[PDB]
Amino acid sequence: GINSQFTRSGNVQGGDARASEALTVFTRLKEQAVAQQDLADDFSILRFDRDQHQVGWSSLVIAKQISLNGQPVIAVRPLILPNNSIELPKRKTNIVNGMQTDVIESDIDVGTVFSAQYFNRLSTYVQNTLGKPGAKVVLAGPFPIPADLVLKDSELQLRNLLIKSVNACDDILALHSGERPFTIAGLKGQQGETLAAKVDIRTQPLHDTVGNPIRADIVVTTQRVDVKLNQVAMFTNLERTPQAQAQTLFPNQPAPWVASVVITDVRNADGIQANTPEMYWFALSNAFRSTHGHAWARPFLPMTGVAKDMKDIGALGWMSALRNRIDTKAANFDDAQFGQLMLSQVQPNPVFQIDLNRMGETAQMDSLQLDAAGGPNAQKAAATIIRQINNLGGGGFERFFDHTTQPILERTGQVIDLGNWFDGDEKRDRRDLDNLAALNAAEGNENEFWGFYGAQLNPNLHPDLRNRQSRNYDRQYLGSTVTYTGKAERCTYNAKFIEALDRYLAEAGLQITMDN
Amino acid sequence: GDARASEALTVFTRLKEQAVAQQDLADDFSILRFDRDQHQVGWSSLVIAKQISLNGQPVIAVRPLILPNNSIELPDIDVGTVFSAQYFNRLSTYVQNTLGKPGAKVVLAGPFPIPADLVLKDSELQLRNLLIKSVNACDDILALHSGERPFTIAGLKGQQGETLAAKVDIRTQPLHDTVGNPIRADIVVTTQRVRRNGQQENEFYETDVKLNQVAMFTNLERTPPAPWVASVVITDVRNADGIQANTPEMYWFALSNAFRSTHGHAWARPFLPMTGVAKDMKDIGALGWMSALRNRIDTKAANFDDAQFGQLMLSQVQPNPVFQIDLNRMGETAQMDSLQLDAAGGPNAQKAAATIIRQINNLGGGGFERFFDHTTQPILERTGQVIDLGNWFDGDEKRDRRDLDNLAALNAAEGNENEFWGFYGAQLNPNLHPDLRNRQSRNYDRQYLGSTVTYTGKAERCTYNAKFIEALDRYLAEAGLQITMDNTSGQRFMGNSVIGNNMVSGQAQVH
Repeated sequence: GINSQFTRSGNVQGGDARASEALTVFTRLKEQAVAQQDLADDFSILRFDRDQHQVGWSSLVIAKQISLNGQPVIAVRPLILPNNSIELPKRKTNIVNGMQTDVIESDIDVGTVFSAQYFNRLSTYVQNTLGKPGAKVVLAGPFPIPADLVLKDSELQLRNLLIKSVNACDDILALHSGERPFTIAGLKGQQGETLAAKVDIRTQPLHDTVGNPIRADIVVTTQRVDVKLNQVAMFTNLERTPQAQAQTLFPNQPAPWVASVVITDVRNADGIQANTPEMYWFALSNAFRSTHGHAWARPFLPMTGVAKDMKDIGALGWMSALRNRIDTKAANFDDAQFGQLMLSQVQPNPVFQIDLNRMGETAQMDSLQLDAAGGPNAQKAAATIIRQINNLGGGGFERFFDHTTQPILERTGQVIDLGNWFDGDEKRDRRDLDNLAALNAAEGNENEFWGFYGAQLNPNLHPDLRNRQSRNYDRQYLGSTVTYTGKAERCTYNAKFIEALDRYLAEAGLQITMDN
Repeated sequence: GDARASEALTVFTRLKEQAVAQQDLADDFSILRFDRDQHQVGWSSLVIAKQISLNGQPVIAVRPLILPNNSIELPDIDVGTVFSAQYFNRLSTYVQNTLGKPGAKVVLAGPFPIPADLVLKDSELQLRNLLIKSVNACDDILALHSGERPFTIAGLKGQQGETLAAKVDIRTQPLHDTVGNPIRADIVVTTQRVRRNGQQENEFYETDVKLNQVAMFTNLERTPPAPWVASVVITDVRNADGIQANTPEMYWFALSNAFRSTHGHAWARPFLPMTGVAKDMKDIGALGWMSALRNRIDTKAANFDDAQFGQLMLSQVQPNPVFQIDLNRMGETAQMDSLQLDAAGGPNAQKAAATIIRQINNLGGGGFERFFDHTTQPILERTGQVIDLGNWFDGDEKRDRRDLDNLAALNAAEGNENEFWGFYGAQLNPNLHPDLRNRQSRNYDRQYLGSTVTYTGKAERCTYNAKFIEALDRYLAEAGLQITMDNTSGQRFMGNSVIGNNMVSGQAQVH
């Protein structure tokens, strides 16, 4: 280089600030926890400087270091530490318009940093540090640390994150060890303590293990008889089919909207500690129950005296045979008239989809879902998912349908970015923009709403341009204080998949009763 | 008595003790305390000493660290005025006798005044950065006054086939120098090398490729065509953190980089409204108050699109930007800005021109005399402005006092007359003593923005010669610097823009 050309008698800056603080606080928390017998000291925490290995983001790893069957095996869980001080170079793409060309520069998320080369470098680093070059390396699901967090004032959440990380490492190591899978037959016993569902509606968002908010309008949960089993949090979105609008301009001698349910959080119970595929599917089975009594339409019911311009059903007036916002806030806000309005505005059957996260708290399990919907490793993922479902059920799940005949889920080629925004006192998830809220904010102006919808969905537009337009529209609404954390891909389950999974669970034993 | 000097000495000795761990730098310097009590002198100081005896005759080098105080009488003298002539003479005597080696020279390696408002108890890393940069500059100046190979264009290649590139970034958060003082900067031009080896074994790794960055903003002056004339004021000229040596060639490379903004009208980008923000005092609509109609254009509305904006510019501001620069007498590059300040005109103007010509020619070796001489015309002219560096706090952060330009004053004071022109006159007038206009400018600064503003130092604005920068760029191009651009500035057709060239005015008038 040129710094060594002159050999000046001075060294400025270090190039690493947050990693040292994180290592110190993590060592302090580990020592405090092991002092009072909270965690076994068998596991170790390491450090991975970004400069010393030519990597984008410095991420510290958690390792268990337990062998198996006489051969060495290592299980590692990453923990990325993005830093605002260091800004890695952006990504440039070229778009041709007319005769001219333009360059769009887009920021680099945390998902794109965790490349295969990064995994290989971390694997070789941990192999060299732990002195077992022949060990087998597995991952329990990398999880970023949000940059807004302050290290000196995050005791409880950091301790909980460490505990969950070591639990996940132990769980993946045990799964490689091949324990006994938990079938539904274990739940049922001599006592007639049948399971139950207490679906509930929420307004304030749920919180991650760190503090990142995630939007959740309806939650479905499983109880015994004190004891909880599952909790699936998800909200409702509306989409417009091209044929419905066609039957509005050019009529002919259905409904103008379709209802979509987006699963966001699929975590198991707080009380339970282990995390296994059978837990994941037993929890996901509850994501279909919300359709009982059309309960998924509960958020669309008018709020108790609260305007909430991001959830006004009057936007349906802007897109209908009639015009103007519907004055639902009058004395005619009764639940019955809302019932006929829903009967004649949206179809009575929903569609299920999930914003699968490549770097969520269950990113290891979401990765299987992404591979099951496309890419080179597709058939093997289908075999794994079907065999996991069979192990859960214990019966002939292949009879209900064949994986090779119909796809498990479709990719749909959409990207949803996760973030948070500040309003009033409590922050909310970025994913509150939706389409109904955008239509309410636009208060008409067909062109603006159609442009926003195209910005979210356009097969003929470059993905980077679509992301930039979505970011611009996000900044336009709900203020200009949005902060982005990660990226997720939205994929829709096939109807037959759930329609057979719930039936198979019922055949194999489903002792749940709900009232609505 | 002077607790500030004592605490500064103690904290810097503690940093020295924690820095001799061999983890950085080397033990070759010393720290001296020149307080007001010892000598008949004003401000106190904490100076550095580094002794080198090339060809015998040891030459002691210093970089005074002025120590302003907020608990004693000021003598409204500023940091620049106190260090005029007697401060340096007393400091030279102090370093000559007490060091134990009488009969030495001094170089004044870029004196830097620390802000008085900062408390030193909880500012460890800023002071460590200041100390390391001070020692680095002190050694660097000795790398100049000894006889050494200067930086060249061929050094950019680094004995290999490496290519350079430049880019322009628009920011909102002001840049920060070594100390916590902020500098107004919304256009940063960064020049860095680009690896063309296939981009392998480093995915999304920044490495260290930044050569140098220049930070500048845009000011709108007025004339008695388009009335408003654009102006670009270069504020920060510091090079990238990867390099640790500050040499004249880096400075001239940065100045050459700073010109690469008129391409694509990049200086007009900060004037572009951004959707979703109504922060005011930066909107372009203020020019409407000075147009034929007395109204503000609905800038944030949907009717104001990119094509309409590109109209407002051709209709309103002349499309050629003049280049200004704020020379700092007590800044980061003070030892280098003194050359241009002297070349502005004075007793040493000819010597300054000769040495600056020699310095710029010792960069490419292509004969700068041919492209542009020095006796023919001056290089830069002072505009008479006494603009000064301060700090003002709002929204839970600090910002630089330069944020109040002409456009900001127009936005803040609305379409009213006799007060915007009053502000412009207080900024500069020939027919009045500059002290009164400086007081008026301070009053206006207290008026429009918050009264919590504090003042740190004094600078001097100057304007570069229009064709000198062009000659410099032509030199850099012919010497050989492959610099690549991109982007640059709805698209419905608006006039030919070329048919007006041929008017064939005047008929034949045949008898």
